[PDB]
Amino acid sequence: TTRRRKLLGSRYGARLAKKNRQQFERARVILDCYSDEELRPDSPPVAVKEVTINTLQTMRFLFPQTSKEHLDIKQNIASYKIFSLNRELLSLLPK
Amino acid sequence: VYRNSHTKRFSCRNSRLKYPFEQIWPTLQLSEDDAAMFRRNSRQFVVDLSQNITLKNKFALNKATKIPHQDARALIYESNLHLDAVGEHPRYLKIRRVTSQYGSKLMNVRKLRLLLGFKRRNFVQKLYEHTLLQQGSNKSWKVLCALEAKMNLAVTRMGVAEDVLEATHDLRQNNVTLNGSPAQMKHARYLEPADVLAVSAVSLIKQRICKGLFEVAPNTL
Amino acid sequence: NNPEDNIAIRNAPQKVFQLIGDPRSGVADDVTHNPFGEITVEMVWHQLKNEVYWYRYEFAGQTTEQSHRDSRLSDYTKNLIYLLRAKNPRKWTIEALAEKFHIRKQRVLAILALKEMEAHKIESGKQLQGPLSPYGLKVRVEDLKLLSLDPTGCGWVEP
Amino acid sequence: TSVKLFPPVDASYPTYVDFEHATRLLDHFTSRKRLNYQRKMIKKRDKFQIKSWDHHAGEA
Amino acid sequence: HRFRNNKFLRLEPDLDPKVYGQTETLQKQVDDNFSLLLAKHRLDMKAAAA
Amino acid sequence: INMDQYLRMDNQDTLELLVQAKDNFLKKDERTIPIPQSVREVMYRHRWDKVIVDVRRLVYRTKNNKREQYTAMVASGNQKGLLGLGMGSAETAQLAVARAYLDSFSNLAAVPLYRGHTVYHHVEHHFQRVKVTLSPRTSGWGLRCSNLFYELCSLAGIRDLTVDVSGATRNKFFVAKAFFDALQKQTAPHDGVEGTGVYVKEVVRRPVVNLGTYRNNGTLPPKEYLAT
Ligand SMILES: [K+]
Ligand SMILES: [Mg+2]
Repeated sequence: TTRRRKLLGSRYGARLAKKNRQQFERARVILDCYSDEELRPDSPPVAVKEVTINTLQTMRFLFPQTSKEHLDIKQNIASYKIFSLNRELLSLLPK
Repeated sequence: VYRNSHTKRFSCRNSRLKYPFEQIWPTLQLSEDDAAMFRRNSRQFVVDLSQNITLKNKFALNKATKIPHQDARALIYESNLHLDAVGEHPRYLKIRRVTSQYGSKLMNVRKLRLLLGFKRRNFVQKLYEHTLLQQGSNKSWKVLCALEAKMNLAVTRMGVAEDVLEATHDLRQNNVTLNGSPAQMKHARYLEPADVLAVSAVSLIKQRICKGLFEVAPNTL
Repeated sequence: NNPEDNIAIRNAPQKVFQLIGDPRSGVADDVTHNPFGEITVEMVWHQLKNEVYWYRYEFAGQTTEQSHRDSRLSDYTKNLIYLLRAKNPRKWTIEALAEKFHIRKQRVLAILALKEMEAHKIESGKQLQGPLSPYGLKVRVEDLKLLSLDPTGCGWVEP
Repeated sequence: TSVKLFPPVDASYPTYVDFEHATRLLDHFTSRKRLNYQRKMIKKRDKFQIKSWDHHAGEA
Repeated sequence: HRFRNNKFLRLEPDLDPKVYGQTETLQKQVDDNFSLLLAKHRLDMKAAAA
Repeated sequence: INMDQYLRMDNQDTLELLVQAKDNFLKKDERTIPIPQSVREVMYRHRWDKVIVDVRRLVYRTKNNKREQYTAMVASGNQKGLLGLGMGSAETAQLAVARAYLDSFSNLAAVPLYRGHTVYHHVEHHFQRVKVTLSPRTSGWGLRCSNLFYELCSLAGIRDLTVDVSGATRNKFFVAKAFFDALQKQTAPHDGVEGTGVYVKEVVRRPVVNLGTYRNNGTLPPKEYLAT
């Protein structure tokens, strides 16, 4: 007497290609899929422009010192983050 | 077999120790009396020194940090009249006989069954036969590799189960997938250097870890 | 590249050439001992509340040191590998990244796969939501510069 | 999610295991019948072969 | 400084994660900072207008 | 129990214990411990192990009753390249073992080994009414021998070998003695190498098995012999 639905699986790449084709193409270039002759796809490689990372540990876990080296790293990340937000805002501010 | 030997408290038996049993489950909660019984295998009293020493201290006295894996047996179970048994007359020193091998050999096979999750002996025998055919020069290391390649033990290494027994139940419930889908022959196969394991019961496993470490989590965020 | 601050240089292959005899009349290789090591075991921990002992087996324990560092790299280092690969795949090959961070090629490729999966979750909106939203960073590959510790002491310069 | 990388080079267990004593006992119960079947199948890994479907007695 | 222990001049204690939750506590901290900025604009407008 | 004191004792430096233990052992008289002082000093450079070989009981009858006498043999050796056999006689089994164990340290001898794990070549020895054979094996292959020889190999440090013993093996003292003598009949590549005028170089050559083993396993020998 289980209410849990049956689980039929599929490879991660298989699901991604149907949900977001752009991400799938980017992953192939990063994961070095164009170096081996046997596994080389026919489609030409796509250039990588933007990536996303998580900086929670680098900001609040990893750099506790008061030296200029640790302060500079945190400030640069904060400054870059604000620039990204401002670019998004400018795209919407105009009437 | 609703025996006491199939419970964690009495799972492992060793006849060469002062207390015959041995504790191998890192998450078992013992009572005060039980802890006292097990502690007798850790502390020993030296007559000439008039002090208590521990097993770790004994290794330091022998200058043992990294030793050949076959030499650790002589340190755990034997005694020396110049380091740890100084002051005892030679007449009362214990020396083993060639007739004690069978008890030791049977005990070690029982350990392999316990680590794998209370497996049957025929299961271990076939595992040994499998390694005889695989490539490699050191027989001892091939056995070790086979144990690691087992799926249920690998799930335990990930850190999502308290012990191997809990990991086995998770496989029967299909809480972990192999290469994107539930595994086939999950109890009999070996994992390869490029296999990918993922949790499908994400909500269940997250609750398990949070509850375990709730008391050791700081009260300041 | 000094042994004091380079564990990798300490853990390097050894060229063994040992002889017994007289080089002017007759010599023979010294085969009276094994200088290549063997499998070792060590006791690592002892829990005093449950009386549990932990033993660690190492294939090459006698010819390596501090092998535990490889699998415990900081999150900052992993993100750096991910960004370098995206910035210039032509120069930052798997071989180059492995040599730079003193790890194996298999580890380099495995790290990239996990970081790529996490990035998709962040973009899709499954992680870093609510109060932790500000910590999801989108980085353009062009706007990235790697500093070096060229000046002796504290201080990182752009070139 | 986890990924395996290569054959292990280190391992830790919450007890001491004597592998030589374990294998010495297990070397007493080995079956030549089971080993021979495993040897034959190692040479017939490829299904798409003519020589994998000859006439023989038993399973292999 | 008279407020030696209350270095940050807080009016209410921080929420306990073990009782209210980690996510709730983090959101409360963000709301507190915005309130301080809003209160600053509040006083200036009232003073300028009246 | 005080857990804090238990933890303190567990994680402590043992230098003070080592000094006290060494001084006590080296200051004991030669009656209780008849080991020479020179041997005692070396006992702190290695790790030692011991095992009982056999215990025999002899009976002598008289007018009224019988006199029982015990004899024992004990083997001891440091893990790598040291082994010795001792014999002791006493009126009780416990005393006979103790005397034999002490006598073993006075009979320590060196055991030649190739790379410290096997023998240089095939050895066949004939101790009186006993025959022992030793066959070298590749590193990591393991030990194939009886239980008694398995214990003896552990003491000396032998890791890969095949041993076969036949003949009148009722007396285990002879069996152990025959094994000890066989190990001392090996020859090394560096014996009198100065008189050869050549360079004796170690080479890598895989050993072969007989034709029957290949046929049964369905495998092939090295291509250097199959060339046709
Ligand atoms: K069983
Ligand atoms: Mg025979």
